Amino acid sequence: RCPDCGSTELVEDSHYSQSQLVCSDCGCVVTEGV
Amino acid sequence: APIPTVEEKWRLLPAFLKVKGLVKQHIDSFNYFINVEIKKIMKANEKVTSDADPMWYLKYLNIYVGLPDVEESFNVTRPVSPHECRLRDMTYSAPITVDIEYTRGSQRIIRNALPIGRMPIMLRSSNCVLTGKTPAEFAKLNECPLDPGGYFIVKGVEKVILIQEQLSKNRIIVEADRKGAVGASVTSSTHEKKSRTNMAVKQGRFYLRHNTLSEDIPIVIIFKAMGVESDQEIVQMIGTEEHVMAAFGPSLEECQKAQIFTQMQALKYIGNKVRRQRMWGGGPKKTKIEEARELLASTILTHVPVKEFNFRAKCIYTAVMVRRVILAQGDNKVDDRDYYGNKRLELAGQLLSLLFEDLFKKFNSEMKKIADQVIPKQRAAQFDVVKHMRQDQITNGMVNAISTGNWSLKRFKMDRQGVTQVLSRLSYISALGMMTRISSQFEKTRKVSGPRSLQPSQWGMLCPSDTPEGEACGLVKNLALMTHITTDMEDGPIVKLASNLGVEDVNLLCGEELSYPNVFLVFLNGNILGVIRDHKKLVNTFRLMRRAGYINEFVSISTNLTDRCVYISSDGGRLCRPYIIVKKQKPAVTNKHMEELAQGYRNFEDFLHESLVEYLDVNEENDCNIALYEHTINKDTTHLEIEPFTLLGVCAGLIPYPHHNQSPRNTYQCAMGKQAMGTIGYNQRNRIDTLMYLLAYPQKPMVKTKTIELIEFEKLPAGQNATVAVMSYSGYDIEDALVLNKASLDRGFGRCLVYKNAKCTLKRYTNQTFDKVMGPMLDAATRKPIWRHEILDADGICSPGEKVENKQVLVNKSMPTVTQQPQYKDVPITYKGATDSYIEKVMISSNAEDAFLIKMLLRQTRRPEIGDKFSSRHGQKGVCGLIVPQEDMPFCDSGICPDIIMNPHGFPSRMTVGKLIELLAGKAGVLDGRFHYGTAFGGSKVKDVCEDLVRHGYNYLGKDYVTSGITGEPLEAYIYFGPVYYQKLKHMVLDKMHARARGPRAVLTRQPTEGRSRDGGLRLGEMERDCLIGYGASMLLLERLMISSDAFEVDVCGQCGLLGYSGWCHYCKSSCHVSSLRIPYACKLLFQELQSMNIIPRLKLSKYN
Amino acid sequence: QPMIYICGECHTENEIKSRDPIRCRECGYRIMYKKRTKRLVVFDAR
Amino acid sequence: IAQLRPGQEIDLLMHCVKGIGKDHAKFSPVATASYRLLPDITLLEPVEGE
Amino acid sequence: MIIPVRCFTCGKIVGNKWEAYLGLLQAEYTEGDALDALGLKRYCCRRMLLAHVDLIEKLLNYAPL
Amino acid sequence: IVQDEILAHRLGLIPIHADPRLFEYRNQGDEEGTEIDTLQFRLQVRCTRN
RNA sequence: UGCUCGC
Ligand SMILES: Nc1nc2c(ncn2[C@@H]2O[C@H](COP(=O)(O)OP(=O)(O)OP(=O)(O)O)[C@@H](O)[C@H]2O)c(=O)[nH]1
Ligand SMILES: Nc1ncnc2c1ncn2[C@@H]1O[C@H](COP(=O)(O)OP(=O)(O)OP(=O)(O)O)C[C@H]1O
Ligand SMILES: [Mg+2]
Ligand SMILES: [Zn+2]
Ligand SMILES: [Zn+2]
Ligand SMILES: [Zn+2]
Repeated sequence: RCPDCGSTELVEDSHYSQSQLVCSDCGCVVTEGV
Repeated sequence: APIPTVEEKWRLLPAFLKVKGLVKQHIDSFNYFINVEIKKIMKANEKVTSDADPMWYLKYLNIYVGLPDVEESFNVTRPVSPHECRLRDMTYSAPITVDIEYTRGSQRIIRNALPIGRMPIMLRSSNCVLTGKTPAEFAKLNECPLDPGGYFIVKGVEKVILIQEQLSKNRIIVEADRKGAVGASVTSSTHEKKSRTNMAVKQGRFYLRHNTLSEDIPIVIIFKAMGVESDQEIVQMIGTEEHVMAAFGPSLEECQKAQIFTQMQALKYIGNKVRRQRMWGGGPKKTKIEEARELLASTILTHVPVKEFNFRAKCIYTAVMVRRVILAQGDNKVDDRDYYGNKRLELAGQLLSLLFEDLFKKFNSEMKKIADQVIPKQRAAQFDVVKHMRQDQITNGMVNAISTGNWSLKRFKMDRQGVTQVLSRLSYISALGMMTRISSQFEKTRKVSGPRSLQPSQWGMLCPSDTPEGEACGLVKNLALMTHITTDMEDGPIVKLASNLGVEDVNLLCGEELSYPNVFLVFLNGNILGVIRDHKKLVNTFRLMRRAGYINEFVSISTNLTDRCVYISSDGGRLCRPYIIVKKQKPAVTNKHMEELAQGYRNFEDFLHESLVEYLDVNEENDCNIALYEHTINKDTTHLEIEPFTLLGVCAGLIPYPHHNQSPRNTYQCAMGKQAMGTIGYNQRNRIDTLMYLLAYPQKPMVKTKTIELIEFEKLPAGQNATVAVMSYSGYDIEDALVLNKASLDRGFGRCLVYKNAKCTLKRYTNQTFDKVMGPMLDAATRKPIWRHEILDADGICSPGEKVENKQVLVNKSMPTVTQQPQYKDVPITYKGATDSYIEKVMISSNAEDAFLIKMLLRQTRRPEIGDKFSSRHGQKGVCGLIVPQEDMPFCDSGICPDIIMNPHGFPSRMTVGKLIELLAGKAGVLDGRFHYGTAFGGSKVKDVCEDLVRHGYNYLGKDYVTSGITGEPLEAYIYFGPVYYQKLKHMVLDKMHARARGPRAVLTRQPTEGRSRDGGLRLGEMERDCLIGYGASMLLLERLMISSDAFEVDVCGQCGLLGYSGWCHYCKSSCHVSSLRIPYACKLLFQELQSMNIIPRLKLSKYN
Repeated sequence: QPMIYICGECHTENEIKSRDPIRCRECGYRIMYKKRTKRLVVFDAR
Repeated sequence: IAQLRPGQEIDLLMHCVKGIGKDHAKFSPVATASYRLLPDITLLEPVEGE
Repeated sequence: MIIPVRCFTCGKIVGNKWEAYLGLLQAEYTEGDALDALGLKRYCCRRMLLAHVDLIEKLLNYAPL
Repeated sequence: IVQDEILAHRLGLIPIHADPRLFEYRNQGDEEGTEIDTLQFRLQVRCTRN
């Protein structure tokens, strides 16, 4: 779940060679860096 | 009265290319290996038997390699084309079978066809399916007719075995040591052992050093041990010159100091200096003198043979060596290693022969071990080798040695690397030039700068200009256009003719005759063949007999007057070059012979047989007189050069008018043409490689060399002719840059295609589960596949014809996690790419292991832009600095606007007059509809193209009246317009563009990864740190090397000075003195590694105040 | 669902399902390409 | 436009719109539109003979 | 691969004059007189037609068909 | 055998005899095209053995 | 790890 809005729309979207699991509703970066 | 000149003489070159030339070397070597050498290797190990249970044996009768086949079908073979092997990622090999006879239970059982291995078949060889085929049959097999071939196909990749270069064996080398002592060395190499024995003069006396002796011993003791005991005979053998005796005096005095005067005493002294090879198995039983005699007879000077413990030949050999050392100790006539007359070239044939011999010996040893282990204790069921003849041994050995490229022969103790290399498919010229490459034994790791020089011995044999620019400059070379590598001969008739020609036996006379001024020593492959008087008659008779045909045309004979030695070379690997024989100021080749050759009456073999053209070796041409042209022929001329432009190689042949340019320009042009973009072959569409570059509209050059016509480069061009105007425009072409026309690029100029391969495998594991591809995960909201799975077809595999974007799946691969219900996790093949790609084809194949191989060929159509590297076939590499519109381009009276504007300032510093000559010739040719020739040391002259220009109404110097497109006013100076053959290089700004966000880090050291494919970041090297220190920017250096790279926060205990975790010290079992601290992660790793090394760093922290 | 493929030498439309040995009728070739998609694709003349 | 073989097919639709040559060279209506100054050769002295 | 439609420098339509040029090669015309008869005055179109290699048929020989 | 992008590039260079004054510039976007500011050319060729 | 390259 997202820590800010509590939504479960956590998508793994790599933005310019940066792996990042981010919420799809409010855009809160859950996890980043691998 | 000028000497008549044969105009059609150059016609001798193509005929030579009909049977020999560029690619025939490796083909002939592989054919000789698979047809003759393999049978000899099998005969050498025809019988193998075990010591236990005698009267049992395994006898080989005859071995066959057969035609290439594939083991895909269940226990059935099938003919397979090389393109199919490329597609299926398998090897192109043929089953090595052999017929044998053995004894199972003392009853002879014979097998007529029993496979034992798989030999990878070289393309276009004798057994290859591609030979003897027509271009239509090549099209039926999906193979380019212009493909050079000669390369192996293993697991789908193309490997080429480079020609190895090494020093000649069994030759005395007189060289200076580190301390300046001029000593000698001889690496006697036989089929079994190679031993390098040296001789030094460290203390005015000659000591002989070998790896089998504990300490170097005086040479006089070895003389006394080898049969000759009288000192007078030794001195006579060394020489009768006063200075020779004066130099050898100390050795005689040192020998007389000891009590060594007989053969037994010397042998005992030698045996005292002999150390056992770490407790050799078996009772010695007083072998000291016997070991010494065996080392003298067999180990020392292996190439010099002793009939029956008769060291007369070995004594004469070491006496000649001592005499050479004495003579070299005066005038500094030190032999040089870079002299290519002492070089030997090993092709793929000899390497494959050694490898097959080693593998067969290992197989025989394994079979003997299995026999010894099975036969004496198993059962009354008689053991047979057929149940234990593993067929994967030789196959796996060959495959690994060809693919990995590292060769480890324990029987010969040879540990080589980089023998095989991946064939470069950048262009046809790239592969054609890489096929004729030659690596050096130096195996570059350091700055030798002694073989890297261009020696004059490379004349006619190796290309002087063609060399990789960089760290491999000078050690990686290319063969010339007209060259040949000799093979081994029988050496029988050579000895017979030498004995019949008056060569006195060395055993019949003492060594004093060796000191006579008129007596010349005759050698044979490093062995003393004998002595002779009036060596001119001997050399003339030997050359005439070789011309007649009774002696092989590749047997070389040379004379060294300084050492007075007649060398007769018949070993393989020597470089030879054809030359026209000149007798009494007139060449043997006339116009009538060339007319007959043109009409087809005769071939090059007829020229060889009729004593018209003969092969000369480097050592032989050292003594011969060669004339470049007919007008250069004088009274003292023995041979005539066929064609001077044959000096250059294949890559150098593309250079138009290379003699008008600078040598670094030619080298850079060869290096860039090896990377030139263009068509590969007629089967480039069905071909699927990991990276391919193609040109949209390739055009053949207007100024083409005869080498281009010979190599058929005009059928597969790698560039385009553009109307280049040499002028300065807008200041965007300051240093090597060029300005491109927007309208030209819009109409297809420079348009390129990049094909990439994406391969995936669905393999069956040990458990009965397989990788399966799921369908497109349709979105229930819209009843359509998601954006990621949009391009996938119904079977989960992307269909050709659509465009692929970044982070999109091509194959929806899911693999099981077990190896009760199977659990599949998704590992889809995502497409990493900055720009979009189009799928051209998807190939699905099935191997014998039920693994499905899927290959997608992605295509990208790219237009020239800012950053693309362009070449001009003259080493004038450039980058597109600006793309101006058509109206901004200057225009002539006819209305022609230039496509490429290049800077003139690049001409004076580089002196590329050849570029101007090529431009003028191309302009004349496009005006009169002709193709001018830029042949080296020839070609169309400037006067002819000037007349062609003045005839068509244009200026005789290329400079034309041009009006400026911007201001509309004429220019004060005329502009040099003309068509130039520009070639685009693979170096693109799109592939080289890189930008790094935070991104991933490495597990060991938390720093950005190395490469761009790994999404790495740029490294601040040591010199950058030095520059930042010199600038004094402490905060910038701290932010770069600590904050932005490997920043971390550790916990250090202020009591013990050790590293804690989560604000707690396990060492002191307390947390009051633990404090946080910023630190590079590499520094913490170093501290932990030092603590592991018992070097404990204790950190005493303190307040920042 | 009929999944169709094309042989490397016969060039005939062959329908094979999942987990089938890759082969083609009236021949023995084992190179099987996929047919071009039927979806509309837009290209730019630039 | 292209060359085909039996079995191959080319099916497409082409949408053409108005455009200027500055955007792309394919809109250029003129193949070669240029101008030159009119020459006027004059003889300083009367030249006769061969 | 195939003859380009537009000339790189000027832009004259040259793709339609390729096969006829081949006809002039099938006839007794040489290179220069054929290029003159085709109407190529400037040397850019002459270079375009003369230096072009017809690789489309060699590729169609390897086409699936 | 000709690539799709190369085919589109070759088709783009083909001139059209249409009068440009009777058409207008297509607005930004609007890939569907209208009667005023676009033209359609259908090219369907199926090669087969004689 | 190897090797071919790019300056
Ligand atoms: N023979 C061979 N050795 C390799 C290869 N890659 C790495 N090595 C060896 O591993 C060492 C370098 O390891 P790295 O390249 O850092 O391994 P890595 O890329 O971190 O491995 P991953 O974490 O799996 O990406 C070298 O000393 C090589 O001997 C390879 O492809 N072939
Ligand atoms: N091994 C290397 N180490 C450092 N810099 C290098 C190296 N190789 C190439 N470079 C870079 O390339 C530049 C070398 O070019 P330079 O030698 O001055 O001209 P060039 O290559 O001789 O060209 P010409 O042959 O004169 O046309 C300078 C350097 O920054
Ligand atoms: Mg540079
Ligand atoms: Zn502590
Ligand atoms: Zn078929
Ligand atoms: Zn033109």
